[PDB]
Amino acid sequence: EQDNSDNNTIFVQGLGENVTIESVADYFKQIGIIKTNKKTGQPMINLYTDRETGKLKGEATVSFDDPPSAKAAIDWFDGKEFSGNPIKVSFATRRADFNRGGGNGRGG
Repeated sequence: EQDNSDNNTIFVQGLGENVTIESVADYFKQIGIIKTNKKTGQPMINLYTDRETGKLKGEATVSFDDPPSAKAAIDWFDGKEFSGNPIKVSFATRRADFNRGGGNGRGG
């Protein structure tokens, strides 16, 4: 964020009732260092869990202490498996409107 395309922050999708911080920190600590927190002194990852049923969603973003390390990870994981399931590691894509439709896009 704030003028940065190599955002160490990555995006992991495809967990499955296993999207945890330590789980991601445990398996995503070989390629590089995970964004450790100053409160718990441990890696920091954003995960989406359910509150109505009390389960997980299966999607979470992992923060990295080294921007270049995030890319190197994507080069490897980008379609890896989480305890059996498949995942998709990215370079923290942008979330917003205006995509493939508007001013540009032509091509005929």
